[PDB]
Parts: sequence; C-alpha cells; structure tokens
Amino acid sequence: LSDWWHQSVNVVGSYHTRFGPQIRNDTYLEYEAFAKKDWFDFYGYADAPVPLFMEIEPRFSIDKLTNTDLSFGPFKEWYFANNYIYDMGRNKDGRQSTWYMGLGTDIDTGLPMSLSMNVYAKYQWQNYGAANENEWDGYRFKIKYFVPITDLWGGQLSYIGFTNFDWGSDLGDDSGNAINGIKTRTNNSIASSHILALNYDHWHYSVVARYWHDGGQWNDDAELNFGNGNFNVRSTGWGGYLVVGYNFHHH
Ligand SMILES: O=c1ccn([C@@H]2O[C@H](CO)[C@@H](O)[C@H]2O)c(=O)[nH]1
Repeated sequence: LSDWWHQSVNVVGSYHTRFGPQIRNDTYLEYEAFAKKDWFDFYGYADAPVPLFMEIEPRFSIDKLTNTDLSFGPFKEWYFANNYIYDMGRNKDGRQSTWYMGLGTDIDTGLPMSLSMNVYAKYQWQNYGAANENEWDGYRFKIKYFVPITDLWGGQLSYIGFTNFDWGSDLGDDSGNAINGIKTRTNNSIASSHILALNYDHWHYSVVARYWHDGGQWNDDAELNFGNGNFNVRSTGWGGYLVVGYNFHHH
C-alpha cells in the first residue's frame, strides 16, 4: 500500500564499479522498495541486465515486538537488523548468498536528518567459489543517513549516505598470493556511498559517488592473470552511478 510500501523501477548506468577483480561499467533495470510500519522497516533492491542481483535490508523493532521502550540516550529504537545479498550468477558456481544479522538502531541527532547504525555477524553460503563459503565469516558495521536539502527545479533535492565497513573475514588469509607477491584477497573492506537525489511526484534522478577500499575484499593492486595477460586489481578508488526511475502510488 502506498501509505507505507514504496516501489520504484529505475534504469541505472554505472562507471568504474569495484566489487569484483576487474573494473566494470554496466547499465541495468532495477526494482526498489522501502517500507516502515511500526514494528518493521525495510529497504531492498533487485538489479537485472540491460541475470539477477538483489540486496535486502529488513529490520525488526526489538522495542515494538518486546513492547518495552528500550529507548536510551540518542538511541530512539533498537532492531534485529539484516543485510542479505544474493547474486544469481551465470553458474550456480559464480553466485553469492550473504547473510548479515545483528543489532541495529536509530540515532536522534537533534539535527534535520536521519541517522542509523547497525553491526552484524555473517554467515557465508555461496561466494563465487571463494575460500570462505559456507561458514560464519566476518562482521559488518553499516552506517546510513538521510538529509533533506531543499527544493530544486520543482522537485525535492536530498542527500543520502551510507557506508559498509567489513572486517574480521578470514578470506585473504585463506586465499593465495598474486603474481604480484601481495595476497590476492582481503580480510576486510569498505564501500562508502554518497547520493544526491532529486524527487518529483513520481520521477526521480540520482547521482551516486561510491568509494571502495579493497572492493569485494579484493586486495588492491593484486597482480592476476585470467588468461589474457597480467593485470592489476583496482579495488580501491571511486566509481559512480546515474539513476533515473519512477515511484508508483495511487493518488
Ligand atoms: O554488496 C554489493 C552491493 C552491490 N553490488 C553491485 O552494485 C549494484 C548496485 O548496487 C548491484 O546490482 C551489484 O552488482 C555488489 O556487487 N555487491
């Protein structure tokens, strides 16, 4: 229902993406959905070519469900938080199923913005045949914030930022070394996103600057050779996205 459940279909063009071994620039369709209903809030998206990648973020209110104002300090509410990533891949081989679960919260900064924090433990299933499949591996700290800027060009300009800090993974330790000498993978990783979004009644535009540090836990500069000659991984650095979409809702 339009009241709480918000949907959108978008077209996305990316440039200098860094989640994998080699840089990528892709375009694709995307389904988005956000929701907030007393005991549960949710965000997620599914991406598909010009096979299927989806990431959901469902959280459940410990307060609401426990029916016990756990409020404290700047912490308005507490949640059983989840960040689950699924990549179907072209082979049941090169696919991924990642489940982050933990404690989350909403901070009240007394400023005209929203700020949330979450820490998760993770269990890995498929991971493109990597060394850390099927086992509990690594942790993640997710910090995201929403800040309404102003009205611009007839629409509402706002800013969105969120970052995913990953550490404690055993990958990298358990992976080989590169032609390069240094290790191929990484025990940790950071993916920070900065978004400038223009929203009209239905259509919306967003520019996204994203910075990676050992993207996809690929140790930056690792020298590999996939059968076309040697090359160097560029997992640390910037990349960006352009997103145009349409949000549905009956008047
Ligand atoms: O953890 C993630 C999150 C996003 N993406 C890529 O970035 C696109 C949009 O975020 C997704 O379709 C996916 O390919 C990843 O590779 N890994």
